[PDB]
Amino acid sequence: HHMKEIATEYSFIKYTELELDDNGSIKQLSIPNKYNVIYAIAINDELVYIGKTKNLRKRINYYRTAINRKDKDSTKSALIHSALKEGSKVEFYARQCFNLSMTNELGTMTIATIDLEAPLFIKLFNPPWNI
Amino acid sequence: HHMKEIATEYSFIKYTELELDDNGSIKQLSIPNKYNVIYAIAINDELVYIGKTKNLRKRINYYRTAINRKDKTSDSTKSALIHSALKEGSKVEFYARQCFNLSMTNELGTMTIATIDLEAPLFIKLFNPPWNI
Amino acid sequence: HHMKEIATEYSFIKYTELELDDNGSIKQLSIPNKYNVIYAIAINDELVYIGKTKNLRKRINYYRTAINRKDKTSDSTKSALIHSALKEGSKVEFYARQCFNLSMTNELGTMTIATIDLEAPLFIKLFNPPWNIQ
Amino acid sequence: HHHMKEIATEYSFIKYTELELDDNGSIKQLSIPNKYNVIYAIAINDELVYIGKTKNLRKRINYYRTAINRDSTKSALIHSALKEGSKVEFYARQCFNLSMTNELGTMTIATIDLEAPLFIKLFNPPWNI
Repeated sequence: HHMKEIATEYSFIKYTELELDDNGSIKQLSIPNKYNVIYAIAINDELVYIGKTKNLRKRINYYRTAINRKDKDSTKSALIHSALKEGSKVEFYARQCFNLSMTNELGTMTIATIDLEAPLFIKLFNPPWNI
Repeated sequence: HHMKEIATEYSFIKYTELELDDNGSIKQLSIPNKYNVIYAIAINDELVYIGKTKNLRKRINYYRTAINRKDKTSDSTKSALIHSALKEGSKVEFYARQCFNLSMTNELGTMTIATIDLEAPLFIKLFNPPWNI
Repeated sequence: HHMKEIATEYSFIKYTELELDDNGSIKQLSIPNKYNVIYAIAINDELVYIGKTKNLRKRINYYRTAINRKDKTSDSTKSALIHSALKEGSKVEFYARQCFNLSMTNELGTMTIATIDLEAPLFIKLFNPPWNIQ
Repeated sequence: HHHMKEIATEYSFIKYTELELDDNGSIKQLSIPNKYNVIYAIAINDELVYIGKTKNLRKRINYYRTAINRDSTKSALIHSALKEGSKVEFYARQCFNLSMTNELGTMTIATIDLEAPLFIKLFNPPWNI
């Protein structure tokens, strides 16, 4: 699946493209954060993964460092690093989701719509990295 | 407009019966309060009015005291009809249906709705209660 | 956990009562139907069970039938508990709390939730009714 | 004057289409898939000029394309901008419908109805009088 066509149709915005610095480590982000999104990982404009997260910058930090964390499954982190070393384009796209809550005499029940959309998107696109 | 049937199928629960004290005013209640409810007023087991309120105890106290018209600009017509009913020996009951709150949060913040705002107009069109407009 | 207080706090409305006849049969139930609810079983006014159902008249009659037929293939612990309550001469009541549905639609289609699915777990954690196997 | 690109990323407005004139000076027809239940933004030379809401985007844009030919102020403003050689784009933020069904039947809330007023207040676009 070509990313740019999925982006237009399902309202994903390009959030960032990862780049290696002078010494081969992934440059950290210095752009505004996004919360409660479905994210798509694209390699060379091909959709490879559909994810969900409450904090996009935090998630991307995780992908940035996962394979280097001795204290800690970091396969996706490994693949992102490998792809960057070969010179492939790695991008994160984000689709904005929401929180819905109802408060009755039982208290508050909340639903993060990312929880609903992730499975539908994964079934819809069958991304390679989604197993 | 039979209250008993309506109560069952729409989960209205009888909240209180009103009555006059020796001075011709409505007795105070000693009942746990209820909040964010659709309320129904029934007279001799017949539905006469559908309302909504955030605070049922407060609303009922409003009907209790509105007759005295401390606030000349407040609507005292329903209070007047309630006192007339009691004066004529009729039974006056309040029923309450419990509603809730719905919220949604986006990048900006939180929009919240009390469902009484959604249900009230629908109940009024559905029942066409005598005291509603 | 007393059913009187629970019923008012959570708007449980009494739906029906079960009763044995002279030869020990659960009399028939003349009751309108009630769909999509949390139901409560009360024994001597005390909450013993929180259930959920798409169709309450059907669920109750299931209980009645299993007991009258002495059917033990049912996954029948509850039916067996109800019958011994009845036999011990206790009062057996069902209450219902009306629930509803929530739907959301976007380009992915329509997502929907029956609130009974949300409430049952919370009532069980709240009251720990005896008959609810956790 | 808010720059469309800033708004786009911050509030997830995606570029929907750029209007073009045909040789007869008429606005070309839309060729892209439709979108429903959106907040739309009108941008002229990358500047936000208007925030609106619609259940059917192609329908609304078609209205702007044909309105002056039949209050059609915005339509007229869009035509003059295009004739002046200015870039005119529509951006869209995807919204949704929520429904509740109980004993009363079905009550529905369209989020475009919630979000439109907030964006208009937030950005205070020139065309939003």
